[PDB]
Amino acid sequence: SGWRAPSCTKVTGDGAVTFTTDDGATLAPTTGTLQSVSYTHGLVALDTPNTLLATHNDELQRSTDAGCTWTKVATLGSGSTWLTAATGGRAFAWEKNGGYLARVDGRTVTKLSSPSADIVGVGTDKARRDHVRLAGSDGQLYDSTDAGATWKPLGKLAFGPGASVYTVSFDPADLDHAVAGGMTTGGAVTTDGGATWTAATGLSATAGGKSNLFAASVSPADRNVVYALGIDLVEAAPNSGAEGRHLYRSTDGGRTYTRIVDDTPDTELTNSTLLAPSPVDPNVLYFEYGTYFQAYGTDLYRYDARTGKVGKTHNAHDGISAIAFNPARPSVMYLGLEEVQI
Amino acid sequence: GIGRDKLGKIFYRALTQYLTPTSNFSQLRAAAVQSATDLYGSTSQEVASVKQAFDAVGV
Repeated sequence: SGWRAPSCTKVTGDGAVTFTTDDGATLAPTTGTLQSVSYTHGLVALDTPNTLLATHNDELQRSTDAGCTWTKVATLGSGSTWLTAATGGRAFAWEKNGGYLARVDGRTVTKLSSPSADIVGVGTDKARRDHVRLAGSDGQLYDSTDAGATWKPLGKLAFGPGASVYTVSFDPADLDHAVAGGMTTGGAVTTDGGATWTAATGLSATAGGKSNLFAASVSPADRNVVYALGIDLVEAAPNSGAEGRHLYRSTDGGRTYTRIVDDTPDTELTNSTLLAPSPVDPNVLYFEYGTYFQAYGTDLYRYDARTGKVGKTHNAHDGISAIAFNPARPSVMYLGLEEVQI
Repeated sequence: GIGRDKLGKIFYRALTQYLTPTSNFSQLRAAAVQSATDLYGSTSQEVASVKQAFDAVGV
């Protein structure tokens, strides 16, 4: 049998992962209660039917009934890891801006030796389950053909030497398509695996203005659609009174961006706002804002490019640290949660 | 060569405009130097003093 919607109303798990069928208006109860301090940065649905992986702090967790039950698989070397799925029951765990890198083959954890001590992105080739790619914070891509066993540098630096690169986001349909984001250097895009990079425009409303690109996510449903989080540093000039933060959308694969969301009390943005594009609708982006502060809780936002408006739901958790979608019923969203109050 | 008011401006700008929860020391230095450059100019004493303060700890 293939992927199915969860066959439960309550989740057997420690509380780090739940699901919603209504865009976050209601969250499935969990048997366990999430404890401070907890982050769930890693959460992916695998191609293996009804199988997901999550990292709750340094606990690697697995579900094989589409999220109804979560069980501990192993303890990872890092307590802060993100997950990238690969074809054939495989995933890579990695610490963002850290050095830890490991492979998950089913239930087997293999520590890898990263070619970078400051990892800012990982991508997998869906047509070749051994072809994995990694980016370092200087903007160097590294390529591997042996499931991460060994590595070699690939292409040129996204922004040239001396850059501080926040992220490299790989197109899930094509490892050779990547978007990089840097400090004052804005965005870049490659369609050839890092051999040539083109500087993006549109992150600043001023021609040639500097910008930051903190995070980007290529739509799993359209290689031409890229969502991004960044700052217009001209708008955020000293003494301006504006932090210049926006969400952006590209329809040419990362060459040019347009502002789609502004940082306001109605749509609150930070330099680490989670981006979760819909895997089936290139018009739709989910994002979050949450804080422990004053017990505000968490907003789960939904942007729709058809109209350009943002809706939201609210829950009481300190934050949503990761999002994945059920491939058989993508209206079912898996949420990895944070609890951080002292 | 940096007083309390200028220190607050430089590091508040670095945090809010340039840093993330996973930023490491290398990126803090880049952010602090760029923030002081934004506020006071690349040839300023403020930038020189920020650079030297991070230079002191080998970064």
